[PDB]
Amino acid sequence: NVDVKSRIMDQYADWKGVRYRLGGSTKKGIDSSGFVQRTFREQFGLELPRSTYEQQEMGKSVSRSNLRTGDLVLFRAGSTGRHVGIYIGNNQFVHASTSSGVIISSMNEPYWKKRYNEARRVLS
Repeated sequence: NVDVKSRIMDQYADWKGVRYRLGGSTKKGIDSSGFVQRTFREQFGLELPRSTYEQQEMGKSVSRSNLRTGDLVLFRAGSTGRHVGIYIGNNQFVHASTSSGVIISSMNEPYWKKRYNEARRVLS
């Protein structure tokens, strides 16, 4: 009974442009795993682990061709080499980017295309 796309965009609209901060988890500064953890807690009542390393072990893996809104997409980015976002369809994803804060990006940007690693499904 959940409009998943609407709820993810609700979170994004509440967090748009919040600055990136490695280890942060407030609107004063948040990182990529932090934003994903907070989204799924507040919008879907799910408790993901805190770190990107643990988040890529959650749920089940999905191929890039089978991506669905709400899947986690993972890239080789940021100072830890592990960077996570939330797929929202149309080849787009929301994430706390290291350079620009919470933003929408596209899987088809060369920067992200060449850094894409894998994806996880945590929503039924």
